[PDB]
Amino acid sequence: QSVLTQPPSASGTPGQRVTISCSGSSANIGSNTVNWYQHLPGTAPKLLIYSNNQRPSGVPDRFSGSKSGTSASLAISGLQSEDEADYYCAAWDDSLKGVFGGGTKLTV
Amino acid sequence: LCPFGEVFNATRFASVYAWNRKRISNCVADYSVLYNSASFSTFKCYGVSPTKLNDLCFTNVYADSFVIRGDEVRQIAPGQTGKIADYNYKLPDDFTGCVIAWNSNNLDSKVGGNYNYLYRLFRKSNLKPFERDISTEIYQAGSTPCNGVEGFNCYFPLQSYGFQPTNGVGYQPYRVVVLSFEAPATVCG
Amino acid sequence: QVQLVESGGVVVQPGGSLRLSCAASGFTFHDHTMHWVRQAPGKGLEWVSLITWNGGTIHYSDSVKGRFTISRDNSKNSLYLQMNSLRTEDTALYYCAKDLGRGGWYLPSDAWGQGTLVTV
Ligand SMILES: *[C@@H]1O[C@H](CO[C@@H]2O[C@@H](C)[C@@H](O)[C@@H](O)[C@@H]2O)[C@@H](O[C@@H]2O[C@H](CO)[C@@H](O)[C@H](O)[C@H]2NC(C)=O)[C@H](O)[C@H]1NC(C)=O
Repeated sequence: QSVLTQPPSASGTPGQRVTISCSGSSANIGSNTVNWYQHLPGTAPKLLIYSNNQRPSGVPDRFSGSKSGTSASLAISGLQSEDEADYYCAAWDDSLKGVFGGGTKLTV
Repeated sequence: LCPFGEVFNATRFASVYAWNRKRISNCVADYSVLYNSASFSTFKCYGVSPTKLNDLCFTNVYADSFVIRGDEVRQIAPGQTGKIADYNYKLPDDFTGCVIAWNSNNLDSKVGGNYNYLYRLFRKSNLKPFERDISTEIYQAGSTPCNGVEGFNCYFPLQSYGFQPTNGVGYQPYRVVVLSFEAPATVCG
Repeated sequence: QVQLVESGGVVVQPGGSLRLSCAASGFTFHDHTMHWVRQAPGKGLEWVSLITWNGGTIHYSDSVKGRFTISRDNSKNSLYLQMNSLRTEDTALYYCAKDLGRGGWYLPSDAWGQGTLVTV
């Protein structure tokens, strides 16, 4: 029951790189920018990636992303046990309004 | 006698997005007076022994000045990257000179916030060493054209440091002076 | 050192109304766009509304369109949310958030508030 599609979960061993996919329609990702958030249960969400591949201050280069046509992904390298959190994809839709994806639970 | 007092003890400092450059010349520069001063939180000098400067002379000593957050002070160094280092104030990898800073919580902060000091958040590309960009055009974040009027996915490039008396140390204001060191010499010790 | 503080986290019988309020500090308020975002229990994040700095454009998510009203008072550095005609489906943790830059708008960015739990 959501517009941007993400896998319900992801996993990997520390030291490995993992990716979290996100997909959508032509009005979601195709034609607008993507933001990614990181939400650690118990506290507020933060902003990891904005405008497809840019980072805000405080976010390390272990976090990168990209956009390709209508799809988008977040690449997480050097996995540490401190990053066991729920990641979210969001793109503004033209017909619909602000969209957030289902969310991916990334585990160690 | 070099006017260091007009560079370190000045009434007001410039915003980082638009930093001030004052050229010190035809004078005697005592650098021991500023080093052994406990008022400074950090004195990181590159290319030169901070204690031998009082024996050296130079051709032109430029002194740059701006106000930044404590957490960002580490970005004012050669080889570093970050929001300030890449868009506001960049030093070259072969930089020679001293980076001097001190806490100014009792000066550039007030109750309810001191938002008079700006810092560039958005820039199309990383700037060159000692470049100074003071353009105030609207930044386009996406493929959609902003036409120079803020609105959908386009923003004004600057932001305000919300400096308050109760900020954590990382968020307290710091005053930064960078003395860049480089024919006939005019500034001797 | 940006802070956002939400209040109004009380339980209202379905079909009733509630107003939330989000005090802001540590940044310029009058030049920023802001948003509300809710998290239903056991689920992900949902976008609710933004209000631009000058009240120029206001947008609502289609689930709350026509029943929720967003407003702001720039002289008090506060954002308000008047939710009427409440449905048991609106049970969630509500969050206050801002945009990245001054003037422009898009989506909830960097500073999020702790948020407050609204039970219907
Ligand atoms: C930077 O300013 C301080 C303070 O200004 C001084 O005191 C004011 C009340 C006024 O009289 C000014 O004209 C003075 O310059 C200077 O004070 C120095 O502080 C250090 C540490 O306490 C002390 O060791 C020095 O002896 C002080 N020198 C004085 C009293 O002038 C300081 O020297 C100034 N530094 C520079 C780079 O000019």
